[PDB]
Amino acid sequence: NGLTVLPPLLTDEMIAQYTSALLAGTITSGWTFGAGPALQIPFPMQMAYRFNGIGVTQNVLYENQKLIANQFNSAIGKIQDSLSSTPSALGKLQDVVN
Amino acid sequence: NSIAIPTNFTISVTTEILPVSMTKTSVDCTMYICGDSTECSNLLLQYGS
Amino acid sequence: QSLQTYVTQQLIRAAEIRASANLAATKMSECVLGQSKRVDFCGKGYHLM
Amino acid sequence: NSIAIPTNFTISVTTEILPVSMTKTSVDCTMYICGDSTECSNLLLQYGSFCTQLNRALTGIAVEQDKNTQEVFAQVKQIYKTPPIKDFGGFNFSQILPDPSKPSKRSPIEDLLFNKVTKFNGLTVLPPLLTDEMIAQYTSALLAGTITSGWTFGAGPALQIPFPMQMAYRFNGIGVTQNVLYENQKLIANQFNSAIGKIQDSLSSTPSALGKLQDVVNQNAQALNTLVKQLSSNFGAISSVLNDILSRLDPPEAEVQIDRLITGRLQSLQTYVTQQLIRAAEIRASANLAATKMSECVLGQSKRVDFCGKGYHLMSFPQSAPHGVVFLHVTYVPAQEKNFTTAPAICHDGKAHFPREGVFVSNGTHWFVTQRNFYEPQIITTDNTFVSGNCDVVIGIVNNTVYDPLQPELDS
Amino acid sequence: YQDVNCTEVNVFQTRAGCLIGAEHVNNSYECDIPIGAGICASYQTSQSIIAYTMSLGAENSVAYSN
Ligand SMILES: *[C@@H]1O[C@H](CO)[C@@H](O)[C@H](O)[C@H]1NC(C)=O
Ligand SMILES: *[C@@H]1O[C@H](CO)[C@@H](O)[C@H](O)[C@H]1NC(C)=O
Ligand SMILES: *[C@@H]1O[C@H](CO)[C@@H](O)[C@H](O)[C@H]1NC(C)=O
Ligand SMILES: *[C@@H]1O[C@H](CO)[C@@H](O)[C@H](O)[C@H]1NC(C)=O
Ligand SMILES: *[C@@H]1O[C@H](CO)[C@@H](O)[C@H](O)[C@H]1NC(C)=O
Ligand SMILES: *[C@@H]1O[C@H](CO)[C@@H](O)[C@H](O)[C@H]1NC(C)=O
Ligand SMILES: *[C@@H]1O[C@H](CO)[C@@H](O)[C@H](O)[C@H]1NC(C)=O
Repeated sequence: NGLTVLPPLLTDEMIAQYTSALLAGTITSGWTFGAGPALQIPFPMQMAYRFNGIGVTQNVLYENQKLIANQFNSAIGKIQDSLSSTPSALGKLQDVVN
Repeated sequence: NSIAIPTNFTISVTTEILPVSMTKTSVDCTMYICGDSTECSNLLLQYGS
Repeated sequence: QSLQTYVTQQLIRAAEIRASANLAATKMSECVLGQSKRVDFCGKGYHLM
Repeated sequence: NSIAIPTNFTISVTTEILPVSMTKTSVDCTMYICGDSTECSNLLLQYGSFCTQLNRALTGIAVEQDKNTQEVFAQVKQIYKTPPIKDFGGFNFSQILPDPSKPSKRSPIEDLLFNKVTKFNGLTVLPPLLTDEMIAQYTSALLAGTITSGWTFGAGPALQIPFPMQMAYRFNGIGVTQNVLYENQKLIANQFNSAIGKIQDSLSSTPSALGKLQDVVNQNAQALNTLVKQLSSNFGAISSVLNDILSRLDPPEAEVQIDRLITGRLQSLQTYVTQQLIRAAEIRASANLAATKMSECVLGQSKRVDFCGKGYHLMSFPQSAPHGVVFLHVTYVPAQEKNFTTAPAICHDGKAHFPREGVFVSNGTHWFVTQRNFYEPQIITTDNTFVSGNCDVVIGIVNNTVYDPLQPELDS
Repeated sequence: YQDVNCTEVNVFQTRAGCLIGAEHVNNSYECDIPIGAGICASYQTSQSIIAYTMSLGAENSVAYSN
């Protein structure tokens, strides 16, 4: 009845490439890629800065690297499980659509 | 004079979900009000803009 | 009357969606692009990434 | 095992504009709907009290705009004045500070902004409480305080301090030692001044830089125009003016036709006021954003990234544009960088050696410790390395020797 | 009265219109009742309504040096 629906300007592939750029930047660069040129850095040194930024010293990371890696990985896995099973995970979006 | 200090940590990863954009629609005025008609347009030209 | 109520309601909805979009932009610039210090902005606990 | 540390910086100045408020208008219901009419007013009387909450809402909007300007600009208790002899270490603010020789006391960028940016049916526009010269007095107070005092005039009494020392602290607040300022004063001064000049030229030539002020004015006007365009339409009646309807008919049906006009014009007023309400809500959102920028950005050095310009933040200056503010954020950006080989520890006697502040870099055949935002390498001694453990658990440690300043002295 | 040039109505004239019943004091104090266009009014001592020019806070100057 004259009820058009325009298409969005960006397409989900485009925003997927955006978020891949953000992920690869924060993994290889850190925060230095949002304040000028992108500068590389290992990942454990970046984690040492993150830890040092909240008071805890860095030798805790350089000596518990293995344990922290395991905690990181298992946490990501349980995120996949928890938002995969529960039906009410995406509620905040779906209400909008409704 | 008593203080309680932790001796161990744990890493969490909490998800957090936010809307950004709604659906871009548009509605014609005369076609909705009434289209494929003449008396509609003639009478509605005087309603305003 | 039907069209007018529809469009006014849409305007209010778009306003609050814009509020949420601005909040998401602030989180993505200050938290994804930088370490945050303001508590419970970026998840319960101290914030790392 | 590869780190890239910048070896040279660059200052930058960038403009961010935020609209503060809009025009304080008012519309009289009876004069718009039934101006200079008796039958029309009688007919409008029996519609209850529709056209008093219209004036209620419009007065609310007007007083709200006055509050917006008040909280955006009036955040300084006193009124400071810049010194009579301007010797700010080399920096040159002559392009932002009000010029007394001007006819109207407004600094050149403010004048540029004022030049750049461009009915009687009861439609009335009330004048703003603050006047543009009072706004100029506020922004001159803020600028003089932030030039001679720093951030300390927004946390108590205003304390003086030289300007090179103030920028020494403003570097030392983003993890760059202050000796870089005290040894590159001249370069930083030149970059500062040329940046401000470029700002002037760029916003002067390009006329669509400050469109997000002009747009506001434009759309407001459109609403008003549409409003009066509704006094020439007949809404399904015989004509569009009361006198002709009254003269050419009789009350038994003149009442009906006038009722049709009343309903049409009442609906037009309703749409106008609700539209203004939504618009005022969005403009208040931007006014609150301006207030926060003025507090955390103009009165202090903020760490919230990308709040106050792309880069690390140094300073900010406000200027006032018609119904809005324009900030000039002075930010810092690393420019020239270089590859290096990095190592998280140094097993010297079996004990590790982590660095207190700075990474452990090296070129081909020498290990150095340097800060993380400017290539400045020092030898590795026990004044910037702290020990913890024995050299087993770290994955990546690298043998070396760690100097000791006390050994040669005890070897006298 | 708003916007009338006030030839057609103590009397005082200003950008907002003309107000009747207020003596224009050359002094300046903190704002009490906002009139408009930088002028605002109060009730001050005999005790009368006055309409004066707003103030912006006490002046100051900091003995900057190098
Ligand atoms: C700390 O917590 C983790 C959780 O499993 C545990 O494995 C570890 O043994 C605890 N002790 C130390 C010294 O980290
Ligand atoms: C750093 O950059 C400026 C140009 O922006 C240059 O003139 C200066 O010489 C550079 N410093 C060094 C050591 O090259
Ligand atoms: C400061 O900058 C202006 C350029 O607008 C220049 O004309 C003036 O000579 C300079 N004054 C000083 C003391 O450097
Ligand atoms: C760093 O400088 C050069 C690389 O250009 C390298 O040969 C040298 O061994 C390193 N150390 C010193 C003191 O030059
Ligand atoms: C980096 O990766 C290479 C190949 O995987 C490995 O041989 C080397 O040990 C790593 N460097 C460090 C410091 O671990
Ligand atoms: C570091 O020192 C110890 C003893 O001197 C030696 O066993 C070890 O191989 C050395 N590591 C390297 C990379 O030279
Ligand atoms: C009308 O108002 C203006 C102020 O703009 C003033 O110059 C003038 O004296 C007033 N009276 C007449 C008769 O114009």
